[PDB]
Amino acid sequence: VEGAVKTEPVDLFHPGFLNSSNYRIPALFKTKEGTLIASIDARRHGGADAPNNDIDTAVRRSEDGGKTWDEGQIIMDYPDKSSVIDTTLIQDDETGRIFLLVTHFPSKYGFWNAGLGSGFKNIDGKEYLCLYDSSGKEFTVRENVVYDKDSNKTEYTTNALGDLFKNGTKIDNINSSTAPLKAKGTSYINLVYSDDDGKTWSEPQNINFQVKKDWMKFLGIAPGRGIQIKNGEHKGRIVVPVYYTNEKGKQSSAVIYSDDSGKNWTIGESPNDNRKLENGKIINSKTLSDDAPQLTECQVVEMPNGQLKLFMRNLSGYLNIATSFDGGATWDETVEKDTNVLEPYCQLSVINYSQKVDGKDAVIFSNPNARSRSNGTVRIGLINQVGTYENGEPKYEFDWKYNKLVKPGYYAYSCLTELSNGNIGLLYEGTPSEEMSYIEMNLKYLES
Ligand SMILES: [Ca+2]
Ligand SMILES: [Ca+2]
Repeated sequence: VEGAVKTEPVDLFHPGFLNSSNYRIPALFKTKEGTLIASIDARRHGGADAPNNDIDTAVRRSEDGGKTWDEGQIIMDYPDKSSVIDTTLIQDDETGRIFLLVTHFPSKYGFWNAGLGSGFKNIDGKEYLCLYDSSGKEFTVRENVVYDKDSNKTEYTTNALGDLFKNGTKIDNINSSTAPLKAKGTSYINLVYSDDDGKTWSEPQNINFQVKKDWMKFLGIAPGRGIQIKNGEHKGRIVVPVYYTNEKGKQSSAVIYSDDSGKNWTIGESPNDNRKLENGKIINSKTLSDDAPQLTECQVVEMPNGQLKLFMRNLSGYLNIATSFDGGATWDETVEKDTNVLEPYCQLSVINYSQKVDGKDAVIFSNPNARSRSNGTVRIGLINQVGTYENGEPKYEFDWKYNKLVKPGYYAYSCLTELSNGNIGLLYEGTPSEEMSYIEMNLKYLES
């Protein structure tokens, strides 16, 4: 239609960019200053997941609304097949700080073989990263100084990137396959930040000691974006979707969040905690022993009153949606199955939209609308209150009134953003692990 915009795809990441053969896992975010930040996994040895790769985090920026992009940079790169995978972007609008979080594994580890727990030990009221020698003896890192099990200082120190120094000389890195002292082989959540609109980034902080429980095996970022709550009693809270496995390997979604501008973090309950399944069975994420109720990668949006909605990858074939009345600390016992939205067991993107559509608050959604990773479709969901819960809170559901096919054929992970002009940017996996495509769309197109 006249005035509709759907730009021809640009390969924002592609084989050879930053000398990486492969790319996967898009994240896309517009900063308060109007800059677009795109992050991605630079998968250097193919498209495979950790541990069968060496994966770094790459970032590109656009200062002109996505028309042109910079030359890129690598912002986290560990040695020897230690990988960072699955990025997410969020900003604290009060401080202008941008956050990027990612999952990190030492060499040889990934989802399936992750060890239990955080990899930290409490010594006299502070958590310290553990290191292990060849015989399995346990050491702790205390303000970057390595102590043995009898609390004697050793000759070793570390840095934030895991380099291992003997008397001040680098000898290895605690994430490698050869270091004489190694971190526990498990997942870790890393956090970096930028105070200059994404041009430069801090070195990673390992926040596992705050967010990973002793009974979790894997805990990872659910890739895409987070939110900062705009309304109500938890205004300002930074919310970052995650998912984890228990000791039996079964997956449940949650969010981690910060009320102090990213300094400290907490993990909330999963929607699988005290979940009431369809016919009344009650489950918990710690004890879940069946595949069918699993909840995995997810993205979160906010309702007009501040209520949160967690949209989740799951095994039902359809979108699942959880509701939180308390800023992501806990979820209502009922997970909605929205049979109007196919979910082929793939990551999805959902965002709030800043203007009403047809008189209603709205969200924008992207996923493969099929029983396979194909038929990539962007939707506009209109929020409607459909009643109240027994506790008197509003109950909201979505009217998926506008649904537009944007990518025939292959379509896997994706990430949306609203642009400064009110249009929609989208970065998507239109190939398995090679070209990652960016387009801009307007609502005239999406509603046509
Ligand atoms: Ca690397
Ligand atoms: Ca619950």
